Amino acid sequence: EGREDPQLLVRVRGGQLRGIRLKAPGGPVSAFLGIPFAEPPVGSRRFMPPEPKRPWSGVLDATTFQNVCYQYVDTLYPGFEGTEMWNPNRELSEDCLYLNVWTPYPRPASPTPVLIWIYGGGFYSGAASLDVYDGRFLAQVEGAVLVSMNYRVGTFGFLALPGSREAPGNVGLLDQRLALQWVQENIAAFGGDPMSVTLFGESAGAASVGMHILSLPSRSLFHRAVLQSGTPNGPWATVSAGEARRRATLLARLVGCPPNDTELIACLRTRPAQDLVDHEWHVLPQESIFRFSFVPVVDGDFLSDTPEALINTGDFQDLQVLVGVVKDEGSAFLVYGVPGFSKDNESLISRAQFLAGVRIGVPQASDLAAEAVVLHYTDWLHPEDPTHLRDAMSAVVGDHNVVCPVAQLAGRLAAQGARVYAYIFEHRASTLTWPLWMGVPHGYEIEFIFGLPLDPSLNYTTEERIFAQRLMKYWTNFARTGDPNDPRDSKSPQWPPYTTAAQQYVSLNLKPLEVRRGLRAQTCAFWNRFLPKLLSAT
Amino acid sequence: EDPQLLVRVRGGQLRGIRLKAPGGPVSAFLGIPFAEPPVGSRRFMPPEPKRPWSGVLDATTFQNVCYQYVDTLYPGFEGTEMWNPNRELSEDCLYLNVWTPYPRPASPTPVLIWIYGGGFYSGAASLDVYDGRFLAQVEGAVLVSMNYRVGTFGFLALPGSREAPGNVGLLDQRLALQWVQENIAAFGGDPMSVTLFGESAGAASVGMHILSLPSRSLFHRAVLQSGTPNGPWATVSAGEARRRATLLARLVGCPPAGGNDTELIACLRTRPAQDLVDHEWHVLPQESIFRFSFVPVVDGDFLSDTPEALINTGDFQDLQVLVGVVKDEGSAFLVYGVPGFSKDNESLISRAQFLAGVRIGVPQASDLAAEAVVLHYTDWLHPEDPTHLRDAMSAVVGDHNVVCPVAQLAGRLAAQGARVYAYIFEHRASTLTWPLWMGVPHGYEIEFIFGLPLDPSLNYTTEERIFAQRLMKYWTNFARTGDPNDPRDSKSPQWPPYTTAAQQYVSLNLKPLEVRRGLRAQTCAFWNRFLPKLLSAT
Ligand SMILES: Nc1ccc2c(c1)c(-c1ccccc1)[n+](CCCCCCc1cnnn1CCNc1c3c(nc4ccccc14)CCCC3)c1cc(N)ccc21
Ligand SMILES: Nc1ccc2c(c1)c(-c1ccccc1)[n+](CCCCCCc1cnnn1CCNc1c3c(nc4ccccc14)CCCC3)c1cc(N)ccc21
Ligand SMILES: *[C@@H]1O[C@H](CO)[C@@H](O)[C@H](O)[C@H]1NC(C)=O
Ligand SMILES: O=S([O-])[O-]
Ligand SMILES: O=S([O-])[O-]
Repeated sequence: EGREDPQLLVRVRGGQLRGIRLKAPGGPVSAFLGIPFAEPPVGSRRFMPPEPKRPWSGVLDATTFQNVCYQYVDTLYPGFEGTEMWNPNRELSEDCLYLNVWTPYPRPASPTPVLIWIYGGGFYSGAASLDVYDGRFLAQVEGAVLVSMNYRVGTFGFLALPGSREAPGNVGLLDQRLALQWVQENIAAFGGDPMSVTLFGESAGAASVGMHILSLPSRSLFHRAVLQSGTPNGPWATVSAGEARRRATLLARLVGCPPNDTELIACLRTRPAQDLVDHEWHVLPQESIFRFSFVPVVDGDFLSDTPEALINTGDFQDLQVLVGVVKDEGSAFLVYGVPGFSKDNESLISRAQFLAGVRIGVPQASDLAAEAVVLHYTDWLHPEDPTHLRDAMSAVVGDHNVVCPVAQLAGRLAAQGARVYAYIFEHRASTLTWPLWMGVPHGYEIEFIFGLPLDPSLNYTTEERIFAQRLMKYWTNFARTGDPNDPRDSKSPQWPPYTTAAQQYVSLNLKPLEVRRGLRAQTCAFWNRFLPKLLSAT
Repeated sequence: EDPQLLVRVRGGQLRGIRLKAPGGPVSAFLGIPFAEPPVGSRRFMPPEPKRPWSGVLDATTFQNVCYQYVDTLYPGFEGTEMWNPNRELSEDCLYLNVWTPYPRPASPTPVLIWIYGGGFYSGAASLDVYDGRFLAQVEGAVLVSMNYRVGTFGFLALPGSREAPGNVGLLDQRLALQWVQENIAAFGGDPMSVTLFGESAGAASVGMHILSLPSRSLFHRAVLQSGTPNGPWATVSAGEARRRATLLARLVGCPPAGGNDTELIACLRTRPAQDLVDHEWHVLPQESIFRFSFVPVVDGDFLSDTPEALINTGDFQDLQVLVGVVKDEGSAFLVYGVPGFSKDNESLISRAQFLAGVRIGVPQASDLAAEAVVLHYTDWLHPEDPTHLRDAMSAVVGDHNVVCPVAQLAGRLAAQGARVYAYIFEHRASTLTWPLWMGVPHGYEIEFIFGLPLDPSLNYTTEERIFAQRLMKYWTNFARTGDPNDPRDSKSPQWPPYTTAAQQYVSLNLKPLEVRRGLRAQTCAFWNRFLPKLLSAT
């Protein structure tokens, strides 16, 4: 420091940081990007829990996003924006444990509500540095302090040989918890209130938020939670200890590490990062969609039991949760290897192709369970209609994997004392490059919650700008108070809590809030009450 | 003596009576013997043709009702007693009734043949709601109805035996049909244009004449109202008939070299009728509803295979069929043994009471299967609501027993070249004495089709008189041409044929025809395609 902007120099437990003054449309914000919160989990630390970052000397430059955690880079549609906007935007490296902070400029005098973001990507991909997770707009417009962290994904984050000490599993979640601890100790330097931290995240991020709710050591690290299109309960977010062992062992075998656990993990540790990525997909038990190879494991430690069990028996009185879904959770998953589906045509499939899709979509399902699915989704007035079948296949994937789990989550939490608010997101970005048939796909509310439309250079409609402001007010009003509603406002339709009695939730679209009752009530009875029993008995 | 009232049929001369209809006189020939009384050693045997008689046979009154159980659920109550025997009970009961216009029709008239229901254990052609004069007078039709043996006498079978081959009640019907072919021309009727029509068990009987080759040259068109030959109640197997027969024999003291078929039937024949009727309801294998002890048997004779198999493989190309259901097929059955239901209160039920009702409603169901019915029929927005649960219990019984068997029948006949018209009857008689919650119960379209609202002394509303005139036209139009539509009248809308593609059918109520699509399609897919896979797999 001599000629430096005094609002950009800030000390934290690890040492001095230099941030950057960023332009948001309404004014400047402060970003501190690439703050390390753990010892780089490289070398002999691969697969291991993270250690807190050792203090540095001098002023650490925090003006740019740091490395993205090793993963599989999507090459489904090369050059296509629809897939590439999710692809890593920094170098890949095992040295990736860094977090980012956006605060108002100047930093606010009194403590500000803190929002912590946890990216999705199936526990195999993602980065806090993507354009759509840009904390600058929430920071500038809502006066909020926003934090996002990188956490280890794929094998690096979730390969477990359970009961082992050198590869215990859930270390991706432990990175996330370590970043939360960082926020407790340090966020006050940035003008954040560590007594008011809301976690929010989408897809696997949502699943992660829910896992912090269900893991006791995480509970004292945040006060409120938002789960966007993901849950800890459900078919894809966790695996049994047994299944994780099988997957770990198979992967080892594939990369030239034949199986004693010490020997095996030692040998995995000598493998180049790329070789692990190059093989992670080969360990899934069936051809399937919306399943990921290395995900949180039920270890009897981070997760003391299956999320299904923990949500059925938990006391959640102290807890406030906002949850919800987009209109077409399944559609995007179809183009990742369901025969018949593509972004470049209308994806009008046949009945054969539907039955085939369903086996892949519900891989754990017997023949009889698969017929049940098909019979339930068939339109019996037009059982051959290619359009309806295309949409059914999307709804099967969406409902089984997201909507109905969210429904179950909302039900159990609300019965057991939580204040729950629920939504369905129904607006298709005017700028989406995915075809019309895909509707509102998995992930596409995020850019609205973050306020991207306010950036005039992004070509959102004026209507979309206003809509984004609303959503930003809902989310942050929820962070601030535990209620997405506005204290001053006065019809303005109110957003009612979700209860078991009334099952109210709101539609989020360009029109003002409409209250609806029953989140796919009948169809979710199928997945949550019936289907299990078609595996319980046969 | 009135020349109009004197007819010479094959077995001798008859004297009918001139009856009074609101719009003019009709000739009626009531109580014509069509078979040797099936008594003594003829009990359980095929009927024999009636021997010729001398002089002029008095045919001016209804003859005896076939021997049957008399309802005492609600003694003195019109709603039940209107179905009870209105003439003396006797095993001597094989008589038929003919109504014609007065004067005798000048040129050959379409002939309608009625077959009552009563679950194959009750019924009589003499009931007021089967009064054939209105159709005779107004539409210029020749309307015939026969008595046939019911309960043990009509359907007790020891398959493979000469003495009790089963299905004799159907043979009774067949003989009545043969009688119409040989004799109806003398009445002005046209034997080359005979339309069978019937309701409930009567409809199933009609169905069985469609499905049995010898019956096929005795009529040209068919109308099945609220009943089908396929389904869970209309037939039993040779093994199951034997079982019930053998159990009945045992219950009435039979038996104390032959043997053990001839022996057993011999002893049964020695028993007073009331002894057989005393013990008929004790042969059923479970607590159930809409199951009857003695029903047509799959014998490989009358029925060459199961109706379900027969309808699957039949060629139905020169066949016209009118089928339908009432709005509330199941409601009436609930007051007959289903705990929680009664005509004297609104019958609001608990969920537990709903589950218990399902086990009785679907006697063959396994735990899982019954659970599926329950979970399918629940309203997940108000799953505890007593009105819905009561209505759902009603719907389960109607759908399982009538509506979905109809849908299936309609579908197969149309698929296989038959020409099918379908309806749902939704108007509740203003004169009705069953409570409102029962809606339009099983049986209560009949009074309208027969034109009773034309009798001003019966206190039907003007609207109902007009409604009855329309239905009388639909039915007799259908009898005349195989098409219920008014062939010379324009403006409609038209009753289109039922087809497997478009699944079109109409509602009959006070409003003009409305064309709907899919006869309870999703729900019948549950009943016709899924549940069967849940019986014979787990
Ligand atoms: N050429 C093929 C053929 C078959 C399969 C392929 C590739 C891939 C694939 C592998 C590496 C990189 C990308 C895809 N996967 C792996 C999993 C694919 C999951 C796709 C969606 C998703 C879910 N969470 N993360 N992602 C990856 C893409 N990131 C997105 C994300 C989100 N939304 C969207 C919406 C549209 C497109 C992408 C996208 C929101 C949350 C975060 C990431 C499959 C998985 C299977 N179980 C079966 C087939 C295939
Ligand atoms: N006290 C108990 C307790 C348990 C059971 C009882 C009686 C009876 C019963 C038998 C003879 C007479 C009266 C009742 N049934 C026999 C099944 C009878 C079904 C009654 C409804 C019906 C339907 N179609 N015919 N009927 C019989 C009477 N005639 C009717 C007719 C019609 N509609 C109706 C509508 C309401 C009342 C009666 C009725 C239409 C067609 C022809 C006859 C049961 C059958 C079971 N599977 C289980 C329990 C019970
Ligand atoms: C869409 O394209 C894919 C491959 O490009 C193909 O498999 C599919 O059949 C196509 N659908 C239609 C309706 O042409
Ligand atoms: O590129 S957008 O369509 O995700
Ligand atoms: O049976 S009575 O209500 O017409």
